[PDB]
Amino acid sequence: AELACFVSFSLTEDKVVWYPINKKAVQTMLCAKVEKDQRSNYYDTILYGVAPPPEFRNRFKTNERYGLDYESDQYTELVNLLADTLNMVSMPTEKFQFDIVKTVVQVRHLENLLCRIKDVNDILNANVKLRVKAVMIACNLVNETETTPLTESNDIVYQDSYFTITKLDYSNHKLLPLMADEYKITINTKTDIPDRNQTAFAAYIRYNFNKFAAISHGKRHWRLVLHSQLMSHAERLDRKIKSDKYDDGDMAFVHPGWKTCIGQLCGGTTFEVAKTSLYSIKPSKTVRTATNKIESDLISM
Amino acid sequence: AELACFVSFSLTEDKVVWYPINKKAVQTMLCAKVEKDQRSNYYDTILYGVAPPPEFRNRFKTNERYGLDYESDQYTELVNLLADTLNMVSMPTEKFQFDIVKTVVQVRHLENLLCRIKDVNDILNANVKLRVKAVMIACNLVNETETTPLTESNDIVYQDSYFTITKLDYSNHKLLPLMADEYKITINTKTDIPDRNQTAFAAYIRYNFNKFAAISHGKRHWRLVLHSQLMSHAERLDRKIKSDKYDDGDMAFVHPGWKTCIGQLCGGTTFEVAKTSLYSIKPSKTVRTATNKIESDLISM
Amino acid sequence: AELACFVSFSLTEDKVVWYPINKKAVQTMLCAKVEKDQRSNYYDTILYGVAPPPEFRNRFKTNERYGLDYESDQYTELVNLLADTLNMVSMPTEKFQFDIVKTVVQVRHLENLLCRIKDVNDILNANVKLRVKAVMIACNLVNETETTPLTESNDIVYQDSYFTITKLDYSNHKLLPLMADEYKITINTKTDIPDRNQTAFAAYIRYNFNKFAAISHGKRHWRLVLHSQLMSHAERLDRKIKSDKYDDGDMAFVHPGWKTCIGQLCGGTTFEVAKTSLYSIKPSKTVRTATNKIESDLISM
Amino acid sequence: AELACFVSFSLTEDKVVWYPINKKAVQTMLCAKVEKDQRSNYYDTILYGVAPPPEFRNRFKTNERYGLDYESDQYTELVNLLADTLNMVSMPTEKFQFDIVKTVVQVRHLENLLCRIKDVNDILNANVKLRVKAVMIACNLVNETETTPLTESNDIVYQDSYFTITKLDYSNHKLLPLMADEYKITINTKTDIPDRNQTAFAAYIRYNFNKFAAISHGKRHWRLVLHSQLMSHAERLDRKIKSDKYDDGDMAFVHPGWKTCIGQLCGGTTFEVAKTSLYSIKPSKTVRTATNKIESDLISM
Amino acid sequence: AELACFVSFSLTEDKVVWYPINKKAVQTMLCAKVEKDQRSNYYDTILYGVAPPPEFRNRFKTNERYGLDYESDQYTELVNLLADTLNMVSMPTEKFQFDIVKTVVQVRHLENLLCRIKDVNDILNANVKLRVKAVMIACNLVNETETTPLTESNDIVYQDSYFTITKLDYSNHKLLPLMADEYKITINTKTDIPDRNQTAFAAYIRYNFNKFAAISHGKRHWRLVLHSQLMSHAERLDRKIKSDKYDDGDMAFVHPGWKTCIGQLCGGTTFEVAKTSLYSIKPSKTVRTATNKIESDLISM
Amino acid sequence: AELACFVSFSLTEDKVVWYPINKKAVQTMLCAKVEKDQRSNYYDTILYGVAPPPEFRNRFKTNERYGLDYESDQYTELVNLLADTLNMVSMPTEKFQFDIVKTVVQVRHLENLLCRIKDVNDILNANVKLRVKAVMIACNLVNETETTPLTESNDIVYQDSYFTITKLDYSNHKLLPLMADEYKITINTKTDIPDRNQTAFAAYIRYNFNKFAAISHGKRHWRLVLHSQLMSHAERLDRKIKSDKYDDGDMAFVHPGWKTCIGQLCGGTTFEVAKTSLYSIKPSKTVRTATNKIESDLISM
Repeated sequence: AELACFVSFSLTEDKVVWYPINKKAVQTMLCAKVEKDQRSNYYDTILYGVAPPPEFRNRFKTNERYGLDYESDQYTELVNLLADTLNMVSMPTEKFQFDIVKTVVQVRHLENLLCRIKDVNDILNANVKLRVKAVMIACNLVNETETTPLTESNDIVYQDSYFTITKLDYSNHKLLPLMADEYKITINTKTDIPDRNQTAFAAYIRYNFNKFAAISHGKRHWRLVLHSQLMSHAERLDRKIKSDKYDDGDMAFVHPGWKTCIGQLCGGTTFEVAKTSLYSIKPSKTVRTATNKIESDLISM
Repeated sequence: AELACFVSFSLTEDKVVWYPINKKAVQTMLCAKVEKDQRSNYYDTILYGVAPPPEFRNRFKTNERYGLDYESDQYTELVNLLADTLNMVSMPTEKFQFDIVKTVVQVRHLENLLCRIKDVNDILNANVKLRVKAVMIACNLVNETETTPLTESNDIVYQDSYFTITKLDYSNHKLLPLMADEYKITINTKTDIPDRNQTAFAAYIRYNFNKFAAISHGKRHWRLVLHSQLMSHAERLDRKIKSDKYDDGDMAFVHPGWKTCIGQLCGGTTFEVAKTSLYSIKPSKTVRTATNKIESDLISM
Repeated sequence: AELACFVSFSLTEDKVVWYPINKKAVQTMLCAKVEKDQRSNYYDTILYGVAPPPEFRNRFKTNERYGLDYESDQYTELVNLLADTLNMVSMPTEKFQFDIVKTVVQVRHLENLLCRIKDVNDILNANVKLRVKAVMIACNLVNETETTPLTESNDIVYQDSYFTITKLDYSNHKLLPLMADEYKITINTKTDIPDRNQTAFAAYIRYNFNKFAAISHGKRHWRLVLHSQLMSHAERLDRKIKSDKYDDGDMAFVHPGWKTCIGQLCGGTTFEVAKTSLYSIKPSKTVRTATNKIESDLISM
Repeated sequence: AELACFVSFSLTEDKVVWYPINKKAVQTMLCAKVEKDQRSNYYDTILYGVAPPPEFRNRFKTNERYGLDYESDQYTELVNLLADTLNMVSMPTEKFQFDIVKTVVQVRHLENLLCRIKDVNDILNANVKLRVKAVMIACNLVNETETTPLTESNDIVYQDSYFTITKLDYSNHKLLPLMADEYKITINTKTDIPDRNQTAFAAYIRYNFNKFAAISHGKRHWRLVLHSQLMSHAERLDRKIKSDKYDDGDMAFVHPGWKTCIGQLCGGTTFEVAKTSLYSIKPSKTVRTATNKIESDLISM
Repeated sequence: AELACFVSFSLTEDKVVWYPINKKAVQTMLCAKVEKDQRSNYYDTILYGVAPPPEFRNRFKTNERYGLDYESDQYTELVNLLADTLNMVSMPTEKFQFDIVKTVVQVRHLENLLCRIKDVNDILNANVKLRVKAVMIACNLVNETETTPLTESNDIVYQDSYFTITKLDYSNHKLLPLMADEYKITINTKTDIPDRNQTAFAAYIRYNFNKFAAISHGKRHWRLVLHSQLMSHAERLDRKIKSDKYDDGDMAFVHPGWKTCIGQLCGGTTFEVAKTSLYSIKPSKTVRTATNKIESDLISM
Repeated sequence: AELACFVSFSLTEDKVVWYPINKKAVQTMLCAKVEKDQRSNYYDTILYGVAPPPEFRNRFKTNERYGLDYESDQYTELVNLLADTLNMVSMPTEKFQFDIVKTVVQVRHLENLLCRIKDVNDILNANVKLRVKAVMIACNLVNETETTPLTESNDIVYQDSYFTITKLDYSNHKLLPLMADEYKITINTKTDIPDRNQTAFAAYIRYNFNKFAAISHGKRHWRLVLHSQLMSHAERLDRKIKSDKYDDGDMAFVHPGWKTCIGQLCGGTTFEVAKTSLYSIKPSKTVRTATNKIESDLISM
């Protein structure tokens, strides 16, 4: 969804002031009758304040469409987290550009952050500055590495000196519910990670998550997805690339088929030709031996 | 626990008559003062009927002892299932042997049968003959092979035309809670299983249960156990091979290490020497190739 | 209360027929205006059946009087238990004596039998013959000895082969709540009890119920009472010895002081003179030695 | 458990600042992969702050082990009570020594203090200074007499001018649950207690708690334990003494067997030789007569 | 309401068969479009059976009309009581008169009978013959005198050997709620009532219901009404005396004013002239003296 | 109960400071062992602060005695209301006298005040000064007229220019529960009340509360009690008077028997001679005519 689906703004003062948008205004908007040449503008509900411009009605859920469950208590949380965060970022009006509210944000990412921000023990619960960093990242408003302290989810399922694996369960998200077994791999810091540890981690990943492939969409973090899903994620990373008119990190645990397939795409190869490599490359034997090692060590010891 | 921890009997009739043992009875005999010369006899509680021989109090849970949670509503259930069942078998008084009462029963297995039985959708809900057979097997009172219709669990996680995988989750049992992470493979029919299917299944579990090894305690059914447990089950089967004073079914999917290690024990080799082939033997390549193929076909389809 | 506070009767049939008395009936006769010449007759409520003779209203609880909480769901229970029971006895009309209706009943004892009876694990739940006997005893309509199968309470706190100790807790009764801290000792069989066991038990209660004294109101069952109550029970038994116009069972465990004090009263000595031997007589040394031995064996075993 | 299982610290400022440790950090720690030469150090969860060093993982409960129910709301209470208390004690960094966090504290003691501290009527609920004294005592961080105002439990079951008996019920403790009938005897103040009162108290104790023995582990307070437990407590006071490479108070109520047994231990005697005295010494006749006095006075009066 | 608002009938059998009318039926005929020529016929709902003649819709409650709350669970009750009842009367088809269906029923009276009937302690709970009589009286289908066993209410507030006072509380009815503060006096038997008792009772109600006046609508039962209502009931009885195109029972306790006022109306005097003797006539002095005596005896006893 | 049962005090500062007493301290006190010559002193619980002196244990409820339900949340309310109120009254230490805590207060009165003080709409809910006046009156600590603004209860059931009738229902008091139909008559102010209004009120009272007698215990307020209770209240006003080693107000509505009876008592007459007048005096005919007037006016109008 576009940032405009969650917040509206004012340029009266010297610093752009943002405001939350409530479930009633969105409701009134969706039913109201608006002239076409006026659908790009935030709609005034009169009784409930400003609402997203009609142009984006397609992002909200109806009795027939799939979209943001704007009626969810979660929507109110997200809407406030955003307004707060943006006002705090305090951007100068003189440089404000309307097309910013058209920035597409990562709604499921943000929702998980709420759970982290709301969690008493989670560092983000008290680190106002980190929270702002996590949120700007999630809003695709800034280019920064999603290192562990900032990762969207905190359900930790693995952690060593260098990496951290979090479970991304959307099943219960009350905003954009979704079923998909997914895990996220983030680096604890930007320190160089010796092949020693990379290899080990790669062997761990292959044993404990053998049905998943660790891939990267370019940034400095990786997702674990079911083999039955590479094909799709690949397609998606195809349209994206065909819209830039890429740094996996060389990490030893990155799925070889993906690594090669994407390689080809970034070089002009058509998807219908490169999709083949996803299942065509065999894992390195350095990792397969490292994998069998973990197994027999568990059996024998 | 011994069958005598759940049922008492009468021999006045033509066939043996079994009776349920209640929690008050048990509570009473655990506090009663019984002379040594009587510890092995069923105990008369006077107010609550017959309790189990004091010789078995070890078996029950105490404020500081792990045992049957006979205070549980699940104990009443099992207790009645056993009586009802035994009564049907209608074993002849004349041929009755008090020793039967000392038969160690598979408590957690029975606890699962209880769930299958109270399940209206399960065949054991209405089919009595099968119910009696499933329970007798669970009680170690019959040699019959545990085919699929008689397995201890409903939780079907996989089923092709020959095999069925069911989840053994003891973590939530009210009688004897347990954490072990296991599944059970049972054939649907005592019919000869084609090699093509044996191998397909072998490949199926390699990819879907890579952390496990399918073993056999000698019968024609299998348990998927964690590699970090393979030893234990190996030792148990050994101590069992000790008291002498094994039909692997020779199924393609049985863990190779186990296959031979248990072969070495049956020939006379000491555990100290055979425990090695458990983690030192590799699966066939026909199987590896078959499992990589699953991953591949799963990546593109 | 008199049996007539719970049941009315009919003599039209061959055997006497008893009927339950309900709370509305009672409520009605307590407010009705009855001429003196009628106070001793069962009262016809017209709308709610037959209420108890107004001559007994004392017996019921009022906004400012302690009595049977006939408004209780427990009154209905007892009322029906008594009717059902009496009906079974099938006493012959011709030999019926209205006086039976004036028999003082052991209300708290019956209240406990109710608990034993609704207990599915208790023998009185299904065994009717025993139930009738237990209730008749509780109603003072039979001479029978209160053996263990017939005691008023389930709460078994101790049981060796000859005796059984049950807890008498009136504190939670709905009919006639009471705080007295008592237990009851009953023999399991009218068989001769060896001296070795008598003494063992004597030592057993000295260490396990040191604050109590096992007494007897003459029958073959005993009540463990607080030393700070020994007098009271001593006086009661005295006032009872007055209305003349006692089988201690001579059990080794009966409180010595009581043993003789009650001996002195039966010979003719005035309470003023015998009430002394209650706290002035020591237990045997065979018993003291036996009780110190319990403590000792308990310290090291 | 070692203090490190509940709090972490910082030496940045001039006074050591302590911080609570939450159930998530402990959780992440228990699963995380840590290099051996790093298990002595507090572990950084990144998302949940600092956790106890892996070296002490053995103190936390798992799905298979018995330990601190760190997931309990009680753990959060204890963790905060500790941090607060320690920061308040305000210790100078210049003198800080790491090995302090290795101090083993009395977890059940502390838990009872929470109930006292949380109790509106309990003086500790408002006496910040006493609370700090109770807590330092419980943490084995200071040597001070556990006089009544500071005793771990406030369930008072006896009290006269000089002594106070509190019930220690662990049955419901949500941290380290435990079944054990125990009572504690603490002096109201350090005043000398005339033999007159000691004798009396000794007689009271022997009557109202005859199944218990009043013992002391050296300090100036006493525990009441079941005779069936002396043997154990003795063993424990043996290892302790055999680790000092003792002032009961001479109190008249101290169990003679214990007094003598411990005497011997402090003199080199082996436990297997001294354990004998626990059940070998008879109570003084001054106390046995004082005891029989209470009894007959209750009967007669 | 007319009997036809609760039951429909069939004449195919030997005796008339009655059927219950349900709320959906009613809901349906209230919304259905019926031609004038049909309003007086039972309405066929097709989906929910037979509804009442539309000629009576006035009688039911609407979002803005006071009527039978047929949506109530109490309507189902009454509806079935009436059918069951009528069926027992087994009135002969040949002699059936559709007019019976137009009989105005005593809805609030029946609502009370329902309570008496579902009361297990009430005689109408099991005694069917009496039940049928009580209901027929309530339905104005029989001349029988409303003696005590048949009164509409259980709530017994007084009862001597001849009379019974029951509380008529409509305030909580689900059918036709009402506030009127009334009680009902009914004789327990049609036997001659001695003057001594008549007068005692007269004095009894003067002191216990001084705000009321016991009146009679002609039958042999009485209603205690508020003096501030005496007129109303006086007018009603008058309008009744109009449609001509009264057995006071001559009971000593009947309100004198009423006694004569109703006498004057039966002779031919206009209400305008008789309504006076209602508040202008004094009670006997034998009664005043008798009532002061109650107060007195009540002050000292 | 004596004020000491609710609050303790300190004379350290210049103004007496009072403190509440909690249910735990009272509990500890009731069980603690205190020397006789020390029962007049407030008892120190050490763990729960100061408690009432043992001398007054008889005022607290046990498992066998009737008294202050000190365990009730109401006790905590009363205890605080008192402490606050007394500290606010701020009495000088120099004039403090111990025997003040021995002042017997009106517990039920105070409890009703709590309900008034806790009531949002009740003026006392915000009028700190009135509350203090109501409370001092209730505590028998000051001599002031209980005019309406201060009357213990606010359940108003009648009110005209001069008087106010409140219902005193103790049935639900959670401190000293009590069943007794009682009403209170208080004057709205000290203005003289013309015979005109007195007469009227007297006639109203006799009609709407005919079973009650309006009496006075001397002060300037009156209670309405059942005739069946005059006798008692009289006895009580007898002992009181026989302990003074009286101004009803001449109010027309005061019960004549009471007026005369008390008259005699204040003149030496023995109670056993004066109790006679309670039922011997007839009401004035001025009030009986005024009474019949209200009745026929209600009938006629």
